[PDB]
Amino acid sequence: MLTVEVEVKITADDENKAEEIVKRVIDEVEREVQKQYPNATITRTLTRDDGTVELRIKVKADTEEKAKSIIKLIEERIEEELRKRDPNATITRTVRTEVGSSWSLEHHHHHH
Repeated sequence: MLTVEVEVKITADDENKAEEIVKRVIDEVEREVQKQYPNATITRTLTRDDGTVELRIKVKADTEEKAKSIIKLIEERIEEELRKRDPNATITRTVRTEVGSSWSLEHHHHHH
Protein backbone atom coordinates (compact mmCIF):
# COMPACT_ATOMS: atom_id res chain seq x y z
CA MET A 1 0.00 0.00 0.00
CA LEU A 2 1.34 3.41 -1.16
CA THR A 3 -0.06 6.94 -0.67
CA VAL A 4 -0.33 9.38 -3.62
CA GLU A 5 -1.25 13.10 -3.47
CA VAL A 6 -2.52 15.37 -6.24
CA GLU A 7 -2.34 19.17 -5.67
CA VAL A 8 -4.93 20.93 -7.87
CA LYS A 9 -4.59 24.77 -7.72
CA ILE A 10 -8.05 26.18 -8.62
CA THR A 11 -8.31 29.83 -9.79
CA ALA A 12 -11.95 30.96 -9.19
CA ASP A 13 -13.79 34.31 -8.84
CA ASP A 14 -15.72 33.02 -5.77
CA GLU A 15 -13.15 30.86 -3.87
CA ASN A 16 -15.61 30.57 -0.87
CA LYS A 17 -18.16 28.58 -2.93
CA ALA A 18 -15.33 26.85 -4.88
CA GLU A 19 -14.02 25.11 -1.71
CA GLU A 20 -17.48 23.97 -0.43
CA ILE A 21 -18.57 22.59 -3.86
CA VAL A 22 -15.28 20.60 -4.20
CA LYS A 23 -15.79 19.19 -0.61
CA ARG A 24 -19.36 18.10 -1.55
CA VAL A 25 -17.83 16.27 -4.56
CA ILE A 26 -14.96 14.62 -2.57
CA ASP A 27 -17.36 13.15 0.03
CA GLU A 28 -20.02 11.96 -2.52
CA VAL A 29 -17.24 10.25 -4.56
CA GLU A 30 -15.45 9.02 -1.36
CA ARG A 31 -18.43 7.03 0.02
CA GLU A 32 -18.61 5.24 -3.40
CA VAL A 33 -14.80 4.69 -3.62
CA GLN A 34 -14.82 2.98 -0.16
CA LYS A 35 -17.18 0.33 -1.73
CA GLN A 36 -15.47 -0.03 -5.19
CA TYR A 37 -11.90 0.36 -3.77
CA PRO A 38 -12.24 -0.79 -0.01
CA ASN A 39 -8.40 -0.65 0.16
CA ALA A 40 -8.30 3.04 -0.96
CA THR A 41 -8.72 5.71 1.77
CA ILE A 42 -9.36 9.32 0.56
CA THR A 43 -8.21 12.34 2.62
CA ARG A 44 -8.85 15.99 1.62
CA THR A 45 -7.05 19.29 2.42
CA LEU A 46 -8.41 22.57 0.95
CA THR A 47 -7.14 26.08 1.79
CA ARG A 48 -8.66 29.25 0.26
CA ASP A 49 -6.74 32.27 -1.00
CA ASP A 50 -7.31 35.64 -2.86
CA GLY A 51 -9.29 34.18 -5.82
CA THR A 52 -7.74 30.67 -5.39
CA VAL A 53 -8.40 27.32 -3.59
CA GLU A 54 -5.44 24.92 -3.09
CA LEU A 55 -6.95 21.41 -3.27
CA ARG A 56 -4.78 18.48 -2.05
CA ILE A 57 -6.34 14.99 -2.41
CA LYS A 58 -4.41 12.24 -0.58
CA VAL A 59 -5.46 8.75 -1.87
CA LYS A 60 -3.80 5.88 0.07
CA ALA A 61 -4.27 2.80 -2.19
CA ASP A 62 -2.69 -0.55 -3.24
CA THR A 63 -1.49 1.02 -6.52
CA GLU A 64 -1.17 4.70 -7.64
CA GLU A 65 -2.71 3.70 -11.03
CA LYS A 66 -6.05 2.63 -9.41
CA ALA A 67 -5.64 5.78 -7.24
CA LYS A 68 -5.35 7.87 -10.52
CA SER A 69 -8.83 6.47 -11.43
CA ILE A 70 -10.21 7.83 -8.09
CA ILE A 71 -8.48 11.22 -8.70
CA LYS A 72 -10.15 11.36 -12.19
CA LEU A 73 -13.64 10.72 -10.62
CA ILE A 74 -12.94 13.76 -8.36
CA GLU A 75 -11.54 15.85 -11.34
CA GLU A 76 -14.65 15.44 -13.55
CA ARG A 77 -17.18 16.14 -10.77
CA ILE A 78 -15.31 19.16 -9.15
CA GLU A 79 -14.83 20.82 -12.59
CA GLU A 80 -18.51 20.28 -13.58
CA GLU A 81 -20.20 21.29 -10.28
CA LEU A 82 -17.93 24.33 -9.62
CA ARG A 83 -18.45 25.93 -13.12
CA LYS A 84 -22.25 25.55 -12.58
CA ARG A 85 -21.92 28.26 -9.83
CA ASP A 86 -18.72 30.03 -11.09
CA PRO A 87 -17.47 29.66 -14.77
CA ASN A 88 -14.16 31.44 -13.74
CA ALA A 89 -13.12 28.16 -12.02
CA THR A 90 -10.05 26.86 -13.95
CA ILE A 91 -8.31 23.89 -12.25
CA THR A 92 -4.52 23.24 -12.58
CA ARG A 93 -3.61 19.61 -11.74
CA THR A 94 -0.07 18.82 -10.44
CA VAL A 95 0.84 15.36 -9.02
CA ARG A 96 2.35 15.99 -5.52
CA THR A 97 3.61 12.35 -5.16
CA GLU A 98 6.11 11.04 -7.73
CA VAL A 99 5.91 7.25 -7.04
CA GLY A 100 9.38 6.32 -5.68
CA SER A 101 10.91 2.97 -4.63
CA SER A 102 11.61 2.48 -8.39
CA TRP A 103 15.27 1.50 -7.76
CA SER A 104 15.00 -2.16 -6.65
CA LEU A 105 18.34 -3.30 -5.12
CA GLU A 106 17.77 -6.93 -6.26
CA HIS A 107 21.02 -8.64 -5.16
CA HIS A 108 21.09 -12.41 -5.89
CA HIS A 109 23.69 -14.96 -7.01
CA HIS A 110 22.61 -18.36 -5.63
CA HIS A 111 25.21 -21.19 -5.74
CA HIS A 112 23.55 -24.48 -6.91
